[PDB]
Amino acid sequence: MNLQEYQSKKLMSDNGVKVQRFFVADTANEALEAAKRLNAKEIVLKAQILAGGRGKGVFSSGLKGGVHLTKDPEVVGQLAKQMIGYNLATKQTPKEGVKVNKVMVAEALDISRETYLAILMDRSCNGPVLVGSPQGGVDIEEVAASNPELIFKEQIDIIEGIKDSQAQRMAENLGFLGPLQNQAADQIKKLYNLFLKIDATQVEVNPFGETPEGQVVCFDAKINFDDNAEFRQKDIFAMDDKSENEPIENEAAKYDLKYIGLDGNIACFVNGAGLAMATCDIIFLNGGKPANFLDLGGGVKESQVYQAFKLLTADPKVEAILVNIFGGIVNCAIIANGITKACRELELKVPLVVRLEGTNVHEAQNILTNSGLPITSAVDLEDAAKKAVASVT
Amino acid sequence: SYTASRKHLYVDKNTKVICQGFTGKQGTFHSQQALEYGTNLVGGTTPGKGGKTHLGLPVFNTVKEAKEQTGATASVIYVPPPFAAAAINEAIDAEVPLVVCITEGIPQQDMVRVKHRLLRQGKTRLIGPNCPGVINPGECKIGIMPGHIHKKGRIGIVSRSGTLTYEAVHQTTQVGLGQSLCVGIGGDPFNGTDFTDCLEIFLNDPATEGIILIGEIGGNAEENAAEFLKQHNSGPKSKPVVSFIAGLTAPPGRRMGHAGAIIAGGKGGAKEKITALQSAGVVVSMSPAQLGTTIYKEFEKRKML
Ligand SMILES: [Cl-]
Repeated sequence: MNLQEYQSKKLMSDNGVKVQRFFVADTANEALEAAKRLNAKEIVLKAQILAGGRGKGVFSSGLKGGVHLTKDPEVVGQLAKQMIGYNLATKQTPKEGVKVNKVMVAEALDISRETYLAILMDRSCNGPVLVGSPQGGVDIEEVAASNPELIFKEQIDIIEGIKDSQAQRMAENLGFLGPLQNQAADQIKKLYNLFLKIDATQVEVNPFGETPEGQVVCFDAKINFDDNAEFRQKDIFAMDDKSENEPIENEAAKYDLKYIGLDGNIACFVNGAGLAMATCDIIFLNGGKPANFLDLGGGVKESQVYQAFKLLTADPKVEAILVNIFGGIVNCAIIANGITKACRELELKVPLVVRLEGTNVHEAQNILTNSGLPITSAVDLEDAAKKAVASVT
Repeated sequence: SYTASRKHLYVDKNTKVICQGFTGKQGTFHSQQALEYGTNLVGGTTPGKGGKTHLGLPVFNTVKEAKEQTGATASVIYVPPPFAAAAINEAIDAEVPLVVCITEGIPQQDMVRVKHRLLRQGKTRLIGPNCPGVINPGECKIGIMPGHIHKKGRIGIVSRSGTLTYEAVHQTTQVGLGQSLCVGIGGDPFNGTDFTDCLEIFLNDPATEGIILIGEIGGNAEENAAEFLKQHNSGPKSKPVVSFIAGLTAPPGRRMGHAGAIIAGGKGGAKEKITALQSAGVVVSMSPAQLGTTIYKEFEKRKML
């Protein structure tokens, strides 16, 4: 689940978090009008895509850069025309780039102080953690390696809430002074509360700064949502478009299939996330290149064995399939039947190596073995992997 | 205090079990399996069904009542995500010694609040959520794992996954070895029991002569365990530890099925965990198919077979 800059900045502003004033626009004229109506000394036009790196990006129109500053509303309309409906590639997008359908027109504010401030649940601490640094504008991992003493932490007690004194102490360590310290401390309490409210696993503000004119502003920010809180975060999840998600992945999710594409050519189909990762792994250890991680989950319906397959075959790059299922509960001959039924109805034409373990394995490899579809049976996981690799050599 | 309850992890023939979310699809199905396996399921709970009966056993509205009326020393939870943390919290307040939460999907924020409470008390031991449970081969099964593939033996097994663990267990049996006890601590980032919790029990369990630790990417539990073994499983009597860490081929920044299996901001990588464990004397099987053979060789090498 990801939100576009305009969506998250709105969500933040709606919760008392100070952010730049902005308009969103679908066309260049709307962008020109946005800029006029903004009525600001200076304006920033920013292509709206999920991938980071926009500022150092390029558009398929010829325009260099996804983020631009100007005072002339006119230039904003012109620049917008070179962005809308074009593709923007950055260091974080794929080759062909990503379609831009919207741009943000916002008041560009000057920045006197740049600081880092995030809230996340640290797995090490058990409980919310406030992480800040006076050295903002920079990749946090970096500041940690460079100047680890410039990193400040406040362990928040989830049951009490963040204390005024924690917000103040952090506000002061970030470098804020006088009334700005009180503002920063407040923005911080508000960011923490927003963090709890939308079920974020993390809210990262960078730069968390101040204008020469006296305002503490969250200039840019990134929010990660906890997928398990979706049933209580409907509205926020509805704003997820998925337009930037790998196609096979949206398709797989449609069937409660957890698919993660890799670039290899041997595809996997497994039940159990640990076993899935391990299968992608054992394939690699035997000189193969896994094409994907796919965890069928547990409630494996025939229809899902079907879609699971439909999604691996449809992939041009797939040259073989390693199915690794540990039966336990259900007995393998059943599983084997659904595998055959789907592969038949799909006319699977790529070789399939099937590793079935659990109950009735013998018969199940018979039911499999009685088919005449490019299905091959493996005795153990190492055998399965070696066979899938032999298959594409 | 919380660490005191570690002992509750060692379920046995005398452990009596109750099921929260007892009348549901999952709880009913798995209580049937527990009964046929031999587990001591004596009762269960469901909201608004106190008084009724289910699977030939009494059903209560509250855990407090069932704990009281049945003498249960353990609870297993199949309560759906929106109410599963509530369920854990209730069994804690009723001071059930052992609470196994199977339920996948509990919001992380909910688990962080449950933990605050959990770590400040010592009656209740929590395993999970998003875990398959615990099993003492032949004596007691709490959770969704296939009991029949398990055989009582000498390998304590602790793991962050489900099916991957069954693979492991099967492998030990294909070389005639056994499990003394198996704990699936699950795949969530905030849970009630980690690797260190189980290793402690394994190190002090004379029935456990070897240990298999199965981990994956994400978090720092594997590194913490590495740290605990360097510290506590060194010496003329250390026990052999074999491990497999899944996710070597996993791409960064993606949740790989389990909510907690993610490599973020340079942390959680599989190789750093392998390297850490190796430094603690853990014999890492680079391949998930060789955990059985690897631990067999370790015993073989100590003439422990
Ligand atoms: Cl209940």
